[PDB]
Amino acid sequence: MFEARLVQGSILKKVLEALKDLINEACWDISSSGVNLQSMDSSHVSLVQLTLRSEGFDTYRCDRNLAMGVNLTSMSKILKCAGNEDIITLRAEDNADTLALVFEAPNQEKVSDYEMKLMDLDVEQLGIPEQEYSCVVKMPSGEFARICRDLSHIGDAVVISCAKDGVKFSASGELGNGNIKLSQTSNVDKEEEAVTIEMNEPVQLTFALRYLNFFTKATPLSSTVTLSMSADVPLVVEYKIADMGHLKYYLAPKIEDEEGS
Amino acid sequence: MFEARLVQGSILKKVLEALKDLINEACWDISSSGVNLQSMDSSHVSLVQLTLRSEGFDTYRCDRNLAMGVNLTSMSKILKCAGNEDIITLRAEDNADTLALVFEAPNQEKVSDYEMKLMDLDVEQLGIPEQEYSCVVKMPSGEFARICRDLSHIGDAVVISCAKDGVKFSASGELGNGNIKLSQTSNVDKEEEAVTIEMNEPVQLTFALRYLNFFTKATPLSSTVTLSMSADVPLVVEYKIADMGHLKYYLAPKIE
Amino acid sequence: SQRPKQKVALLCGPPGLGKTTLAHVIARHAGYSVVEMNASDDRSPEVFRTRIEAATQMESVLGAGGKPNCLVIDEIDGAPVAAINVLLSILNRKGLLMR
Amino acid sequence: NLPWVEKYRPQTLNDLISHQDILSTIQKFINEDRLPHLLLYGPPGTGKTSTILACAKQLYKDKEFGSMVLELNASDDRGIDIIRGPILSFASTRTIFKKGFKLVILDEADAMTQDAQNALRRVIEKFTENTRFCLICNYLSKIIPALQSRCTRFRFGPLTPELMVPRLEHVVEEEKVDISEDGMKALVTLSSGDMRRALNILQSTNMAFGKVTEETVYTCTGHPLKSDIANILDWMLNQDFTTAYRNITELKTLKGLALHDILTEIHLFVHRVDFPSSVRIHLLTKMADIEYRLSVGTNEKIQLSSLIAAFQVTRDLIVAEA
Amino acid sequence: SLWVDKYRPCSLGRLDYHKEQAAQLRNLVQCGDFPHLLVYGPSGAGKKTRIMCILRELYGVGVEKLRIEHQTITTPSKKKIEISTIASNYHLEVNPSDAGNSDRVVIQEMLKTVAQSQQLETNSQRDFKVVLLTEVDKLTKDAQHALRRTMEKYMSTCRLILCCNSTSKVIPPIRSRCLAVRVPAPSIEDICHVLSTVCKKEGLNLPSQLAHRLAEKSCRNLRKALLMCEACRVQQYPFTADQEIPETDWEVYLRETANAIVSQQTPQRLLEVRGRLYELLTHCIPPEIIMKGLLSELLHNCDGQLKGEVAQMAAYYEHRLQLGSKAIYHLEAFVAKFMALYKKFMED
Amino acid sequence: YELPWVEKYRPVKLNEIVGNEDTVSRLEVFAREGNVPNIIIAGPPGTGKTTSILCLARALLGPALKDAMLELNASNDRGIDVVRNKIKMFAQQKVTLPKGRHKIIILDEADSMTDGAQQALRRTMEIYSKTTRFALACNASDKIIEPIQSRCAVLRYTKLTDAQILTRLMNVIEKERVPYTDDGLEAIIFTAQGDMRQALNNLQSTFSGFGFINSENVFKVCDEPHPLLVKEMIQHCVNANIDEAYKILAHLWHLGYSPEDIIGNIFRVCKTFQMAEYLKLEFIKEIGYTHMKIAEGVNSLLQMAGLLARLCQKTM
Ligand SMILES: Nc1ncnc2c1ncn2[C@@H]1O[C@H](COP(=O)(O)OP(=O)(O)OP(O)(O)=S)[C@@H](O)[C@H]1O
Ligand SMILES: Nc1ncnc2c1ncn2[C@@H]1O[C@H](COP(=O)(O)OP(=O)(O)OP(O)(O)=S)[C@@H](O)[C@H]1O
Ligand SMILES: Nc1ncnc2c1ncn2[C@@H]1O[C@H](COP(=O)(O)OP(=O)(O)OP(O)(O)=S)[C@@H](O)[C@H]1O
Ligand SMILES: Nc1ncnc2c1ncn2[C@@H]1O[C@H](COP(=O)(O)OP(=O)(O)O)[C@@H](O)[C@H]1O
Ligand SMILES: [Mg+2]
Ligand SMILES: [Mg+2]
Ligand SMILES: [Mg+2]
Repeated sequence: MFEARLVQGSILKKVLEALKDLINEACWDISSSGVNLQSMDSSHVSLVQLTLRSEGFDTYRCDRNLAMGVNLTSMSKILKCAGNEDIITLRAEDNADTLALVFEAPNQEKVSDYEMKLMDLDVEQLGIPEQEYSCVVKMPSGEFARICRDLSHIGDAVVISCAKDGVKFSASGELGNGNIKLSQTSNVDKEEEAVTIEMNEPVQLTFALRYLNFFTKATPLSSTVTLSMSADVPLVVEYKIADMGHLKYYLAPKIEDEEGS
Repeated sequence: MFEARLVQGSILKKVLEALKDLINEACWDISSSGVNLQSMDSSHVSLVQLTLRSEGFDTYRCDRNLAMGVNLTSMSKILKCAGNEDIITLRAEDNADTLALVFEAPNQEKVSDYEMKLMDLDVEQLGIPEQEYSCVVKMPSGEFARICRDLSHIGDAVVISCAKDGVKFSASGELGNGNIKLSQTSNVDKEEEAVTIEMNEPVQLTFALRYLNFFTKATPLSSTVTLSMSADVPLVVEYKIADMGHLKYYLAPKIE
Repeated sequence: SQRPKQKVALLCGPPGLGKTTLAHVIARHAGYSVVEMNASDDRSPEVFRTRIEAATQMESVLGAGGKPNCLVIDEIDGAPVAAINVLLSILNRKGLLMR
Repeated sequence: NLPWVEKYRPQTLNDLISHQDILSTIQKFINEDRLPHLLLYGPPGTGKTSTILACAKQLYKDKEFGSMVLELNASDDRGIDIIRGPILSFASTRTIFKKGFKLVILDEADAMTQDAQNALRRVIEKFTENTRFCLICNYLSKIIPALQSRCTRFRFGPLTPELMVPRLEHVVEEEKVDISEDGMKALVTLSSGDMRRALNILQSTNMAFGKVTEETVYTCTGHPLKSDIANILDWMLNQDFTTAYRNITELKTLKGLALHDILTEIHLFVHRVDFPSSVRIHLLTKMADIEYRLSVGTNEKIQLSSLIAAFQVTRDLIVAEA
Repeated sequence: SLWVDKYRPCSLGRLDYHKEQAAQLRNLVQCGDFPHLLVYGPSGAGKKTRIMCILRELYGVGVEKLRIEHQTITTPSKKKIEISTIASNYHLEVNPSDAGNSDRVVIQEMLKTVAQSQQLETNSQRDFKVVLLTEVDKLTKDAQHALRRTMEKYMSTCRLILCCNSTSKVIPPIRSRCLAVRVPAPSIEDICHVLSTVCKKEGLNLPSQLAHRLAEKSCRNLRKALLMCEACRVQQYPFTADQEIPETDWEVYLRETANAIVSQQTPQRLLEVRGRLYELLTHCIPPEIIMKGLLSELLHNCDGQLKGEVAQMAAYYEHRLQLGSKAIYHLEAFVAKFMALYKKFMED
Repeated sequence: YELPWVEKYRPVKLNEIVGNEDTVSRLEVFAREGNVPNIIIAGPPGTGKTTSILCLARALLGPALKDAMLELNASNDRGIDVVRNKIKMFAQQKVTLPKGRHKIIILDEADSMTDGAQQALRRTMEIYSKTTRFALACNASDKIIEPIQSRCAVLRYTKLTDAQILTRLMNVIEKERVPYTDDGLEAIIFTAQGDMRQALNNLQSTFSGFGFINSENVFKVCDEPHPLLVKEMIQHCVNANIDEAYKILAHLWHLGYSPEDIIGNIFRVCKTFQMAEYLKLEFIKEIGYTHMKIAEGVNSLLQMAGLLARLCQKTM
């Protein structure tokens, strides 16, 4: 019997708008630790892991594990029914074809019941190993979103290089080149605007910009973004979803042919 | 070696927010007096001349006179990367296949180092002479954007008649007629909101509203616009860009 | 209204004879500044409409008149039918086509 | 429960049979890492998807299968859009986990236009060291020769009955069905070397008639027996036009047989008959004319009497030769 | 004004031939549930006369107030196709075969459009309205499949009257649900009857023998017979039995073509007759019509032991002309085979 | 991670291409001179149009190849906006180039482009010809419009004569020291059919597949109908024998061959068969008619039997 109450309501909306176009069907794996999600794109290039912990919910109780197939377009329309300050209570049965979301006003005046029909999907739980990264860079969310939004105009790819000066985002397209540098910032009045870089070895990898533009719609979830980059390791984009969980992305880098000219 | 540095970055954005829609491509000619742009549209009707002097740039260096052909739609995506208070510096070599634009943040957190490819083009110098205009109107620029966008729906052509009672903008079409009158305003708190009309002879002329709507994208360049019109010379729309340059639109008359 | 009864020319034939060369040198012979057009390059009705009332229906910006322009449309054999419809509606108007 | 075709998809390179050379060459390719792009072509239902899926599951674990294999086919819309969509985006990128080449499995690959084949062959050239394609197709002749000049082509061929019996015996052992000795012979003859039709027709006459004999599967499938074609050809070479025509139209109305199957079984019967050579040339010419004649949508009774007509000319010719 | 269409019948009782089919159609449209019609027969038999007569009997007075509308359609390729429509306030009439390969596009879109159109004051006039598909036989396969889809989905509100000739190329499953009305060509005596009527109205004294000549040279085609009568009136008002009938230029051109064939059996005469065949084909007349004319003017010359093989080769080259795409190769192959067989005939 | 032999043994200079000797020599004259005209190269696949255009562009430009050469291909989108923007502002750009060397737009597979793409192509190649030169590659000139072939110089590449295919094959084989039999190499010629990349891939494929290059190994890794069996089929159809050819037909049908490949190899063997010329014409017409029977959707064994019967009756 899946009852799960969430007081801050628009954070689930921002979680969904991060998954809005990047993925169309996904499976929710439900345990006593909480809500888990692991999916891939239709192109099988980008991996999305979403974890919502048990203690972040207001009243969470769950007797048995639930594998639950979801079309994110249907509840993309259904979570647009939710308000920004509304309380969201999720309810499902052990053998449900149904999903119930109740949207409650903060003054307990407006009550909303919404139903979604579920679909069966085959689940391949791809167990992500714990790997140490050569480079870990934490930077503002709006800054990274602006970085991909400017560099997607020049070309379709970015070359991201982490070295001792800092992090460099490069693009090369038919309009010309583009090279934006970021250095480690010693002193900011707030901890959410600083760029802080931890390193073992300088790395350099190329990434598609459609995927990063899809990734950086998760900007209002967290004020800081952790990019973990290394050689032979995917580009990990960790958003810490407050104290209730984390949203993690995995991008395979592109193939760069080596030319002597 | 050409190197021009500009502190108020957004004015170049205001400058090319309206140039990406009129002319798809443009020539910058560089001399020790400064940087000029005299260009024509594809259909031989509207001319633009933009002058940015060397005094209004804090660092200006022009060793030799240069001609660079810039695609004005390949540059606007190098333009939308700008912040509003960014510092813009432009460099090019004496044998420049490229054009470098370097941005810094107001707090200088990021250093952008864009570099676009130049282009080769047929070059013509069309010397505009010095002539007296029968009617000169100094008018607010935000109102000029408003008047052009409001007779945008009425028709496809405009008729301006400047006479002793003031200036009159008329548009006609299937939805009817839109006629407006602006008079010499006497007492305004600010000089930018005033209208100043200098007249020799009443002048009535006709032009196209699509190009006028293209002209009025330069409303954040200046708070005032000069309209200079006479019997046979084309209509002049003048935006005095800060204290450091001017932008100059010539629109040829329609035929009646 | 002093226009010819044949408003628009429709020279046709096989490739590579010199129709464009003949049209260019005749336009340069008859005191016209040449201006070109590819039709299916910009195949929407609106851009064709803008160029069809911009290349014609206008004076010249240079000096004391200068020289006028005559529109030379190439490759309208493969133009979409809305473009020829816009050209016909601008030809059959009785604000008036002059070039 | 499920039909027997989906329950016994060979999951192991051990379970499958009668494809041992394709097995040996592909495992030799995949152990030493010399596997090129593959183009698997043959008849339907001889196990093209099963061997490549078992090979991809042999290479990778289940916990890394989602990022190293992308499967597409013609159930999705196919053309110039999805070659510039998921396929090269999967092909041009690296692996999210570990290292190694990737796999694109494209089932029924002969259904795309030649523009899409040109886009895909350029995609195959551009990314090769990090992507190994697999195109499964029915007909080789629908594929441009440059694409066949990229990927090595493997012919599965027919499923011979002497290595088609024991898998049917295994599904007989696992699921108890009443099947006689003629059941295996009618299964390996009627399914035409396609084992997907074998396990579908086995379930059809198990659910339909319960017991599996020759008569049950021939009545459920609607195929004519050898005795039926012997009677048909005996009436055509024996009786006059009215009697033979009436006999065959009564038999065809009663048994529900179709003239295309009658034509095929009659053709496979003519070369058993020791006809004279000119008479056999006449018969094969007229019967090929009739089989093209049914393909447009003509009336079946008139072509039936045309077959009887050709056989009446032949019986007059053989008696005139005797 | 021509008398071919001026004295056209309006009511079903003033028909000159096929009175029993007229009474059957009158009692069919007298009651309700008027079904889908497939009218067929030879050219010039009077199918369209029966069709506007059926439209007169089905509706009130306003049945001949017709006008041309023009409707644009869009192919899957981005191209606009303008189609024509003959329409009234009670019915629709479309030729859908003018669009060659985009016939499925118009067959879907145009009848979807007129089906989605609502009959204004539908209680006053009748239950449904009718749609004519004038040239329907040369529509392709999936176009006729969309046609029977259109017949199935709007069976309550829109019934169709398909008019054609030679229904062999018309698909089976549209013939099952359509009532088949077959209009035969009028006989020699009925053609003489209507010629005598159209002459007796206009103050004329046509002899019976010349009416028999007009009927026998009209080849059972009433419009061509009335046009020959009109042209004979223009040529000479005193009508004699020995009158030169003004035959059409393409039939006498085919007669000159045939006598140019039978004159010589050499490749140079084959070049000349190929030029004549090109001149015939350039006038956009159908090559089956040319084939039929060549065989009709050819069988008046050849001997009785050679008509059968000539007729078989005529059917053979007409069929392969239908299978092919360019007519002149099959036509001149037929002419070359006839010349080879005739020179074998007189050579031995 | 070794590279395949199609890309490893690609020529790097213009004299290593054995396709069309006069056209290659004139291309080298234009490479040493500089003023290369607008060219289009047509022919069957594998003749080496791409390597000829690439080697011409390399020998022209040199170090400025990465900025003075735009390669547009079939795997990239080629819509109306692409020829409006990418090709146009490549042709409008400036590159510091020498006196004779010119910008090159390599338009590979130009027959697959739409009509409006070529409509936006034509003006560009006529106007900007002082700077950029178009080197088109294609398979069939019918899908390209006549004006583009008019403004270009058309270079017909022939299907390769088997001798130069042998010379390149000994070059590659001696570069690899791969053992061979002679008749297996002639089988590689027969599997090539004027497709030199197909010959290299089939040799590659076959050696990696099975050691010695012998007829059996190449005919095992290809699995086309065997030339000896189909040649004996056509020979049995020559002397009016339906039955002896039908054992070969049943051998090729119980081996699981599709009818399309059977009739294609029947035509390809009948192309070079030693028989009477008019008889060969009638045979080719009947094989073509049965091939339309196949292509329209009638792929039975009885269509092969009727083909055999018609070939038998046409030989008296
Ligand atoms: N008198 C001339 N002598 C030599 N070359 C000429 C002459 N006149 C024109 N040309 C050239 O030949 C070409 C003339 O053909 P075009 O006018 O460009 O093509 P076109 O005749 O319009 O046919 P299409 O359909 O456009 S390919 C141009 O390249 C001219 O430079
Ligand atoms: N060699 C084989 N050994 C055992 N079972 C086989 C063999 N070949 C086919 N099968 C069975 O046939 C079923 C269908 O196989 P598939 O690989 O899906 O057919 P296919 O070759 O892909 O042909 P398609 O998909 O219709 S083009 C499998 O699930 C197996 O149970
Ligand atoms: N004339 C030749 N001499 C030597 N090698 C050749 C020749 N032609 C082709 N090749 C080889 O075949 C490979 C493929 O040649 P390509 O030029 O790509 O074929 P193509 O002419 O482009 O035909 P397409 O593109 O498949 S239609 C090259 O990489 C060479 O290794
Ligand atoms: N009873 C009749 N009275 C007068 N004219 C008739 C009569 N029946 C038929 N006709 C004439 O015969 C011609 C037949 O033409 P039409 O109806 O178009 O037949 P089809 O559609 O087969 O060509 C018409 O022009 C019509 O004038
Ligand atoms: Mg032209
Ligand atoms: Mg399968
Ligand atoms: Mg190529």
